[PDB]
Amino acid sequence: GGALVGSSEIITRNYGKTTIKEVVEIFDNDKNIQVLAFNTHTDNIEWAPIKAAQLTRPNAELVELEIDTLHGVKTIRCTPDHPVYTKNRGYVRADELTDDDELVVAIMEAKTYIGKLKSRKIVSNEDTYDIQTSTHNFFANDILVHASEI
Ligand code: NA
Ligand code: NA
Ligand code: NA
Ligand code: NA
Ligand code: NA
Ligand code: NA
Repeated sequence: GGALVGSSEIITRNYGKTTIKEVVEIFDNDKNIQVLAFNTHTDNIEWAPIKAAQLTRPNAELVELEIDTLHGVKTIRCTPDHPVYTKNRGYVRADELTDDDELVVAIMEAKTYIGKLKSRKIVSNEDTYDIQTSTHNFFANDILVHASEI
């Protein structure tokens, strides 16, 4: 389903912060990569093994989200259908988030804090990437997003 531009930052356990484009290249040979993610049951950050990583959607349509966070404005470019986790109503398509939704932001490898939508706009198409993880989610540019497998 949803996918991310290649410059979106992933927090890996063994390669440090890494763009998702570079993760896809590394995962072609190294199948042991874990990424910072989130257990929605216990509400705890967890490391999640990657099970797949690819350029899924070439020249895909995109929005750019600006998210107000504890540390200032974070931006993410993702397909309009990419789901973003909210604490108030579960996963929400990027193009359906509102300023009432409560996003989950990793402010360090072991703490989270609420994020709030600042703005959303269409941007020009790009090749997009995604990964599959054991938690069906991961942090992208410190924002908790969904990782589909179908
Ligand atoms: Na995806
Ligand atoms: Na890296
Ligand atoms: Na290998
Ligand atoms: Na909730
Ligand atoms: Na919902
Ligand atoms: Na707008």
